[PDB]
Amino acid sequence: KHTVPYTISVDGITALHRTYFVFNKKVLYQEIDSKVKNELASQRGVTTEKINNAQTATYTLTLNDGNKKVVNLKKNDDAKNSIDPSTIKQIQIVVK
Amino acid sequence: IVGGRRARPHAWPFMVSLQLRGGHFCGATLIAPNFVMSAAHCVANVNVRAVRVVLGAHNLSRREPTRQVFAVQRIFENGYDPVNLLNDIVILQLNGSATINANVQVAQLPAQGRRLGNGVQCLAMGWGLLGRNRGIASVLQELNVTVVTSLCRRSNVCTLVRGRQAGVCFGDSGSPLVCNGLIHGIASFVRGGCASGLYPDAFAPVAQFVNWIDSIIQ
Ligand SMILES: *[C@@H]1O[C@H](CO[C@H]2O[C@@H](C)[C@@H](O)[C@@H](O)[C@@H]2O)[C@@H](O[C@@H]2O[C@H](CO)[C@@H](O[C@@H]3O[C@H](CO)[C@@H](O)[C@H](O)[C@@H]3O)[C@H](O)[C@H]2NC(C)=O)[C@H](O)[C@H]1NC(C)=O
Ligand SMILES: *[C@@H]1O[C@H](CO[C@H]2O[C@@H](C)[C@@H](O)[C@@H](O)[C@@H]2O)[C@@H](O[C@@H]2O[C@H](CO)[C@@H](O[C@@H]3O[C@H](CO)[C@@H](O)[C@H](O)[C@@H]3O)[C@H](O)[C@H]2NC(C)=O)[C@H](O)[C@H]1NC(C)=O
Repeated sequence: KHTVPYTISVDGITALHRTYFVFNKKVLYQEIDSKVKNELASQRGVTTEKINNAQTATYTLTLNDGNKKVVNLKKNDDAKNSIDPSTIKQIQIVVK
Repeated sequence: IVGGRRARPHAWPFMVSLQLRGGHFCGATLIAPNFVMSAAHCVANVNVRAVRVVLGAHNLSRREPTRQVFAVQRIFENGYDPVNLLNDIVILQLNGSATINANVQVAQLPAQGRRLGNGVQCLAMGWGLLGRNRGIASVLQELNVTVVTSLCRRSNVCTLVRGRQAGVCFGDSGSPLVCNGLIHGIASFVRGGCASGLYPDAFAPVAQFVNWIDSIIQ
């Protein structure tokens, strides 16, 4: 049961509530994408069309080792890849 | 709150912590014994039955007998738009009435339509992050800020700390902005990250909603 804080910025605007993803036991990036896209829609009314028409739409994993992985919400070549969720420190979701 | 100071214990007895799974996620303001006021985005699509409304708190890391805890009975909203965070205000009816005492008191609100000008001195507060990429505060923080209109929508109250990087941060949403003893704002969003020193912080403008608030809380 690992908790990971995340933030959402859309058109530069970032709501200030403290939000976590709750997941050791690896998961597919697809599982993270589903939750990220659903919360983009649930929290800021971001649609598939908004994502497709933005200049950029990504989420960045900051890992506990200090490395940062950028995942494209338009194209996720790593969708079927796996990642240890316990290695993630925070996630910055950004659409603009 | 980034760049602020610890508040005196129970200095602001209307200050509320909203918690999920024993963790603070948003602030709120006690506005009647059985009603709190927060940001709509705080509760827009969450497990409402699990939300704990914590009154009379100061240090979230200690056991505190001063606390009164309630559940959310009903959600009242007024034209909330999550796309642009417009009308980012909710009134939450509690499942009971608080006992008013030294540590739990209701806030005073402005008159409908009252607008604050550039330069008015206010106080922000909350249990949000103490820095960027930080963790929740233990102790309630406060911060001297100034009302500004540059880079601010007419549908918001915006504030800035001039001359240094300080401001509200994650976990501060829903918390009151106090201006001359009255609650003029509910913390809503930032631009350019927390404490940018560039964009002002944005608050839901309480004075635009007072007639509606009054119709609910009597
Ligand atoms: C308004 O709501 C609060 C919040 O409690 C919520 O918790 C869930 C699980 C639900 O059962 C319901 O109680 C509320 O939605 C109520 O405060 C709680 O009240 C109950 C019973 O009065 C307390 O249960 C007791 O807990 C101890 C162990 O901690 C047991 O040993 C006791 O036997 C007993 O079961 C509980 O402690 C309270 N929780 C908190 C955080 O204080 C409140 O009673 C309710 N008020 C009204 C007027 O309805
Ligand atoms: C940082 O903020 C605090 C408090 O701000 C809140 O309280 C009021 C005063 C106002 O700013 C409001 O928008 C917020 O609600 C400031 O603390 C206050 O400072 C004044 C003196 O500077 C205190 O004295 C009181 O005011 C009159 C003159 O204004 C004096 O003659 C009296 O002595 C009277 O006591 C006042 O008590 C303080 N208020 C509180 C709640 O402590 C603080 O000054 C400010 N810091 C800076 C640098 O501006």
